[PDB]
Amino acid sequence: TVDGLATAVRGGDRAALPRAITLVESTRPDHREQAQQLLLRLLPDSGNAHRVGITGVPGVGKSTAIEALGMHLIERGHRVAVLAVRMARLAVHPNAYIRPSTLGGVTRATRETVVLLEAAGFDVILIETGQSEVAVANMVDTFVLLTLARTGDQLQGIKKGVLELADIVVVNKADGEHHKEARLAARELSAAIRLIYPREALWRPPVLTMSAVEGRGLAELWDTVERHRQVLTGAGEFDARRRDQQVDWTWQLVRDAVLDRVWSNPTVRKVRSELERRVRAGELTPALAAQQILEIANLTD
Amino acid sequence: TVDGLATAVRGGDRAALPRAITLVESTRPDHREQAQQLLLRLLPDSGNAHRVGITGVPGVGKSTAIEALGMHLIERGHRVAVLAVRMARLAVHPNAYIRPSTLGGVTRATRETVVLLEAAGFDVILIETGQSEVAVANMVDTFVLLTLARTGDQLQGIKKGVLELADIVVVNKADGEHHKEARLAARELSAAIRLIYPREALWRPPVLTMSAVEGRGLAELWDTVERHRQVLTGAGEFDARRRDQQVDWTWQLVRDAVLDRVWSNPTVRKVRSELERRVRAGELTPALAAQQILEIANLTD
Ligand SMILES: Nc1nc2c(ncn2[C@@H]2O[C@H](COP(=O)(O)OP(=O)(O)O)[C@@H](O)[C@H]2O)c(=O)[nH]1
Ligand SMILES: Nc1nc2c(ncn2[C@@H]2O[C@H](COP(=O)(O)OP(=O)(O)O)[C@@H](O)[C@H]2O)c(=O)[nH]1
Repeated sequence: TVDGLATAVRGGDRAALPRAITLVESTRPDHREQAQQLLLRLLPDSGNAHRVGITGVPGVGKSTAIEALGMHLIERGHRVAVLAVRMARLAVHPNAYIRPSTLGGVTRATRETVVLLEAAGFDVILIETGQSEVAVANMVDTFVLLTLARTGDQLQGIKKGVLELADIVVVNKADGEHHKEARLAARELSAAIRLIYPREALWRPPVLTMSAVEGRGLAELWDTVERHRQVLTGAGEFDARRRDQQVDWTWQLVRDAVLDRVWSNPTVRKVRSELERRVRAGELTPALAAQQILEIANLTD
Repeated sequence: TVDGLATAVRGGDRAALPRAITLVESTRPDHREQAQQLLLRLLPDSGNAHRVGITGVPGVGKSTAIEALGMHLIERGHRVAVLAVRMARLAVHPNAYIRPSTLGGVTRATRETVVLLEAAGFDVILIETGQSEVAVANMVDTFVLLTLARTGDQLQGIKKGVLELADIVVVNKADGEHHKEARLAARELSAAIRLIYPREALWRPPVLTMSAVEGRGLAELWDTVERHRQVLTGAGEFDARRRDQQVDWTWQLVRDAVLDRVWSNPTVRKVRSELERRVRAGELTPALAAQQILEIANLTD
């Protein structure tokens, strides 16, 4: 009934999707293996969606923007899924799907859930965010960064480096007392994006203003998301980026499988503090501690 | 004579350093092991130096700045080593040491060379730079980024993300027709550093101007390097950063040892293109290709 579970998802049965999602989220050894066979069957029905990541600090307005962008999209004929690596009026619609979420684990489960959703007819996948930003950037076509409409304080609370992940930057809460400040805060971020992408010819991250609580700027945000994709498609980079993500994910799964044998080893985990204390104190070289970790892992595996 | 090779390096014998460096750079299995024992003996004589990384695009002026900074330091009583991951007038001095350089390999060899040099009495280590910037940032106390004194073009050619590695940013070639442009180019970079470190309280990367060919700005660069260190020491972060680098390096060596069994496997390497082509075409899931890579590695090891 895995062959059966695949025709039901592809045919649009909507009690079968939660179950296939449950199967994909399971890690019991018997489940991963059928989860794999299902994905394999549904994979050629995937890929026909725009995957958008969305990040920014708690309270920047992420879930308010997603709810509104979700409504905007549904009213335009899309079927929208929201995943997390809050929004009630979205969740009511028969054309929306909202599901709540170890980074390797949740990445795997999210990634595999996307294949299911795309096979199931969803054409827009919104994925909301520790090292979780990179993980989501690596599984989406357009990575969106929401920031604060405060001149000199846009990236408050943002891990450094995250700005370079963004295909689009959005100065949110451009309302109330900060209509004019929003514009200046945006122009400040543009200036910086211009220094970080000084001779980019294909896509330099545009910076938008938004008021996700007043529903202002979501349409323009989406117009920009579509534009990102027409630009990348016209240069052959859109499929090229996806194929490169799937190859990097493959090598990452290989990396995780082979390193978890070590990291996950109980003996390695008891002895870890002491070998580290010794390294930090220069009582032991890192090559020698590394060897000891390996010998020990190898004795108890 | 490994116990002998350690008292000769620590005592300041200067034909013994090249030889210990040669021993540390060797990967023949019999050599790594004595290299380790030597490092272990010299490790308590290391740590008494300021390690500075230096990066920027080819032609930005790196090796001209290093030669001049080197002379500045030697005339002030330091013993200076330069490593690379060009400068002849430096290389003549009995208080300078210049040595030319697989990323894991060259990182290991550089890192181990630093211990030797510090044991040998060198108190300033300059390390000049693919993913080589992160590697050097992870092995130094102060990471310096040289950029161009061109308004709107400072980071031309720089991999994105590298700006967030810098403890210090230096607008170089602030001479000739660009004295005033240099000042503005610097103020542009300050504005961006201010957006990326909007509420930093301990150390916000200062941005300096320099003319490394006219010997202008090197002294101020070094004053800033020393200041970086007094600031970090006053907060207990200077040793804390070093100890965290040695622990991360340990886990990296463990990661490299365990993954090279796979990556380095000849059979894995023949079959790689085809498994990738299959992943990129959606003929195969990444979890299933990952498994096939592992089974195959495991059959031929
Ligand atoms: N003034 C203003 N408040 C907003 C805006 N968007 C969200 N908020 C408020 O900020 C708080 C957090 O918003 P939320 O969507 O939950 O942010 P999240 O943590 O990123 O999901 C809520 O009280 C929202 O009403 C906006 O555009 N303007
Ligand atoms: N005008 C000017 N030229 C410089 C400066 N520093 C280096 N150069 C020139 O730029 C070229 C490359 O300098 P170099 O030190 O080799 O750069 P590197 O590739 O980063 O090592 C040489 O012709 C230098 O003379 C400077 O401050 N001003």
